[PDB]
Amino acid sequence: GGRKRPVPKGCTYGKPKSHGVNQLKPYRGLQSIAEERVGRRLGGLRVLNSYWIAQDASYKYFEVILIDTHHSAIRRDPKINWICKHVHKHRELRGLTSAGKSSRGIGKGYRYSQTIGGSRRAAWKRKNREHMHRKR
Amino acid sequence: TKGTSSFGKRHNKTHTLCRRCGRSSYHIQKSTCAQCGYPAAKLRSYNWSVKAKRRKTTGTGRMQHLKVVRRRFRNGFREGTQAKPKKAVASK
Amino acid sequence: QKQKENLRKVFKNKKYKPLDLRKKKTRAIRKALSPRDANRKTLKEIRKRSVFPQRKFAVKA
Amino acid sequence: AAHKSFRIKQKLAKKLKQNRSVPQWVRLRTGNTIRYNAKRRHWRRTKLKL
Amino acid sequence: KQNPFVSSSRRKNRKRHFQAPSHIRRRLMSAPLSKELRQKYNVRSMPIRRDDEVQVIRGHFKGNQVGKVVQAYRKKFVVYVEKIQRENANGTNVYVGIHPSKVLIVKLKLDKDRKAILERRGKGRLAALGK
Amino acid sequence: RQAYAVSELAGHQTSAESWGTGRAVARIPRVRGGGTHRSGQGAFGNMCRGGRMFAPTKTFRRWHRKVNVNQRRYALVSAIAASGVPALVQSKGHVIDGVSEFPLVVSDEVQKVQKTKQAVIFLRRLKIWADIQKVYKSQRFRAGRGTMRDRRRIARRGPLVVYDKDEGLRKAFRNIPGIETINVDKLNLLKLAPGGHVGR
Amino acid sequence: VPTRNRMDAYNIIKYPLTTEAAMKKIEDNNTLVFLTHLRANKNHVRAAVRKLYDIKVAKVNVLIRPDGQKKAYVRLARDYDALDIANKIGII
RNA sequence: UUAUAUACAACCUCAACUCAUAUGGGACUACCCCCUGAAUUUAAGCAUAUUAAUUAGGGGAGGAAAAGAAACUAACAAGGAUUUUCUUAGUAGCGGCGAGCGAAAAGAAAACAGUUCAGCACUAAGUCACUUUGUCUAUAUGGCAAAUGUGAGAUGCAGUGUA
RNA sequence: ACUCCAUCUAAAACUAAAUAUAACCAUGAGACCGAUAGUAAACAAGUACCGUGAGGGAAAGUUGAAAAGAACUCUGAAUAG
RNA sequence: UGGUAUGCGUAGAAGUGUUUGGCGUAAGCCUGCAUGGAGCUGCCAUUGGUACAGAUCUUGGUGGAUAGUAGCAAAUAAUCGAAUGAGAGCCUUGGAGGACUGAAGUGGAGAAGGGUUUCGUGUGAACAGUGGUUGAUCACGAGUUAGUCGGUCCUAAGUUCAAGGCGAAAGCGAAAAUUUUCAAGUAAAACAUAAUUU
RNA sequence: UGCUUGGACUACAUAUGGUUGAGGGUUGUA
RNA sequence: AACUCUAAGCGGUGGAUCACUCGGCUCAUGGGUCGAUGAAGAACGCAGCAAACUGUGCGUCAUCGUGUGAACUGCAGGACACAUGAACAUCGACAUUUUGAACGCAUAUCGCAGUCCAUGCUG
Repeated sequence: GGRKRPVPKGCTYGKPKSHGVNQLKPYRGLQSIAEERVGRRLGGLRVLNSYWIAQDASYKYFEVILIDTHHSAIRRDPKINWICKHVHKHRELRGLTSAGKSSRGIGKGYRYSQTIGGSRRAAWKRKNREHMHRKR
Repeated sequence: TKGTSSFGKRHNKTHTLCRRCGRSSYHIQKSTCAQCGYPAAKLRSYNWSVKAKRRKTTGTGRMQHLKVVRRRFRNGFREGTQAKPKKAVASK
Repeated sequence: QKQKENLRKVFKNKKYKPLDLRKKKTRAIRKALSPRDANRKTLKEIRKRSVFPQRKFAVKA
Repeated sequence: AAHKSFRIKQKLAKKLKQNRSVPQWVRLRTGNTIRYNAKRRHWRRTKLKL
Repeated sequence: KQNPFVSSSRRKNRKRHFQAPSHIRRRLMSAPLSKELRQKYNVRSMPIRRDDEVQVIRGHFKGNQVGKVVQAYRKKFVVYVEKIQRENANGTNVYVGIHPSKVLIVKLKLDKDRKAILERRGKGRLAALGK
Repeated sequence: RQAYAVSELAGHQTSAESWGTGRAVARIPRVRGGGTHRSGQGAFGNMCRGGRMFAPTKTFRRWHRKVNVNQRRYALVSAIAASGVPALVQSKGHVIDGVSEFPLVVSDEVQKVQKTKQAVIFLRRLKIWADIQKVYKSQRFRAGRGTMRDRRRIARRGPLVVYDKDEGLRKAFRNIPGIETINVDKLNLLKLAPGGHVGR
Repeated sequence: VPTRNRMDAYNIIKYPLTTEAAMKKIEDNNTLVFLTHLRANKNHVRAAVRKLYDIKVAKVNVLIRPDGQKKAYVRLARDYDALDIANKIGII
């Protein structure tokens, strides 16, 4: 659930807009949170996806899809060869996993015009650039 | 009377020689380095401490292995031996 | 060097040679998919390419 | 201290070597900037301290 | 310098000649061949090799002191030659630093190495005359 | 014009915060800690040793004017027109006291000239001699500082030879000092009016 | 490999001290005093002395110099007189 | 087999290996992907706002990163992944509608490139990792061949084929 | 809400180029600065030095063409003259 | 900085000292003379990190105070005097002699600390707010040997952290401490091998 | 064997293969 | 007289000014090359004479191979091995300490084990 701000119980040093503790919520889904934790222990297997089985009160049940890139079955067999590429190292933290892609919010079009043009950081940078052409 | 006298009772080394960096900054009581986070995986290289990274960086040391990697790249990491096109007989 | 070559000729013909005979290249390069296992194409992609390989033609006047 | 841990003794021992006045024939080199040994740590002038 | 690899920049060029690794230092420390030797071999210049006879075309000597190179002291960018010494106040005769770019090589040592380099110089001599 | 800027981090390295008065030493920011004799010592001011200048040079400084299409062309045509008119040419220098004609037109056989020696033979007879001699003699070591910048100095822009077709004109011409060759297509304003002074 | 044994009888004994005070201990006390490797566990010193110079070693006492080196004071069996052996090693 | 009555062969699930074989961690950190997250300041004060989805913090990659063949853009005589630049635009619009903030489509260009599972009746698991030995030959975690030897796999994999 | 139309096909996966680059390596320029300047550092510079520590962190370039760096004599313990 | 005076220049540039001569209301300019040693300037356009007395300005240097005024004064404090040297109240030192701390020491040891400071030899400038041949200085050498003393080992207060977890991660201003038998184990064998033990 | 020296090994998380195992999970032979 | 004031010449003091600069700065261009096959960084010991910088690891200021072809240089041991090679580059073969992710466990201890192989002594 709610990712209650790690506040000292001292009141959060500033403006009243920042004073919420317990109603402050992950910009990352619980699907992704499940994946990132597994991925640090299992750094040798590369995570494609996560799907849900069941949920009661305190916990949500996921099965996480793990691939062996160092097993020559998975080097072997052409469709999944590209996952062995070093570009896919911990997808989970970069949200190239389905869980992470949704939290970063990359949909074509308009409902996401800001942020689809740039991934979520990138869009900001383009906009706030004075593109100074030489021959002004 | 703790004025210069406060200096006068200073005999107990709070920091000893860093196993990681020798910078003599490891807290006996906390068993932890200021700067170099003493055997807790991470060296604490802060981006607020631009200067700290500057001290800790490549180039402050001899960079022994990694320098050789650079030249071998240009060679396209070949195991073999070039040898000698012409004679060249060693006899006395 | 005579030990080194003695070891090389024994480990020659033998798979999984000792770590120091293994081409110390770079860590990334070693694990980066052998050339055989990059060229691997699905049976269907072989059909697609087999009939239709991009042929060296021309345009125009 | 007074009976120094072995790690300490090695660091101090190296420091004793540094405290030597530069061989005077090295001063005569072509583009020799070295007039003196100038990092001479004299124990009551420059500690090692902290 | 028309090709993109190429320093005209004053600071960079000064890096190169002053900080020169000894093999580049030989090139720098070449001396032109005597008018005699130019007829025989058709070679402009050769990089000073120890037994080479030398006449100093400049300072104080400006013609003659027909002597053999003791050593090419490449780090000082200086060549010292036997018989050419400056009187010190302490009576000590110390060799005059003579740059090889002041010098004629009068006599060339022949090795298989030395001949091969004269021969390279012989073969390129034909080419840009052709051009 | 190639962008120069002062380092943006220069004079901001120093952690210095300014000692409030009562400290008997002036308002300016002063380098903290101890015993280095940089401390504490004069930091951050444009009026300080090691401190950053007011206005620090920034790479955003405007190089180029886009000049109106018709306007540069107007200047170019005016330059070509000045290239005749003998009084203008004398005015810029160019020792042309005994020259065959203005506007000086010479046979197309001039273009074919493979060799520098052959080129000079032509040019002199054609009556360049004094003006080419105006060049080489004048080469002189730069007075500035400009010498370090590879701006070794100025030597005399003698003659602009113009060709329709490069049959080996350019390479022959390139060598000879202050003598520049152009194509009729390109006709540079810089070459026709150097220093905005009409009369090449 | 296998990696060759990095403490040969050679490496163990680097030098004889030959200092003014050390020479006296050859004369009087029948000890040959050696500069040794900081890796040499005393029992290394005995073995190496026995093997190189034929001498039966009685006991070895080991000091670290403030010059980051070892001194090994090697007591010889009464069958072997020091001073002959020092000059067999060629050093007065 | 199952009441404490043994023995064997399976499945599931979880342990034990200095087991055979591999992999992750840490750094660098200009650029970049995320998480996380201020205030000074501005408003001549000040709280929403602004500063700002910014600094600081921390994880993760590559030569670029990420993104990527549209649950798009449109309303047309439609166009047709993504990225960036030119534009729209200091505008639609937001905003104690105060201070201040603000993009995309069409249009123009740079460069261009497309696709595949899984789910249908392959219907004689057609598939795969390993272990040994034949051969080959890198200095192979390699390929060829044999044991049709273990093991994975019908709690599902080949394969047509991806709207 | 009702009644339609147009338009795709989500909640899966792979994918160059154009696009970024204050670091790193290999390079080229400057109407850049010229030793209180310029990077902190042109130099045994992240050094010397301070601080318990995090950190703070300098000052300081130049004989001459060649050392030819003043032999020798004299005064002075000598440095020096 | 573009152009130019076919500018000046090691036969002396620039720089700079200057009761040289002169010009301009001035900003400022030129020249002479001396010094100098390697490069430089006028004019027309072109760009600025463009002109200083100050900012309790910055940084470096230097005065008057003041070749000496504060002072170098607490623990009386020497002193005869032999030796040596360039010089000697101390510091070099004997002999001698006045005293001091007055064994709860200004002594004789060690820890905490120091880091070559210990010690011999050489011994000059700098240092010993004085001298100083001498020193904890400066230069050159040597020296710290252990089965039995400490470290080691052991635990304490307390800590480092593998957990089920939680966290944005790192890590947990955390003692979490859950984790098939996470447990200690036999000079032991028959049927869960057979005793105990988290 | 005792005494002594040298080299090579002995972290953790985890996948696969290996074999030992295990549970009144559950099936079957008796 | 002396001193003081004022000016000038000369000598100090001091390092401004000028001219130089193997450096700095900024823009552009090509490339992608750390790590459990044990990194970056740290410590430690190393030159004939070194104490640092720089270089290197116990084979320690460096070794193979390769290129070039006679230095290094302050003084020298050396210089020889210049024709099989100096010395520098190349550096593709090796070495690459004690550490550090740091890996038996620890670290105001270079502290203390276990295991295999192996050596000497005693038997």
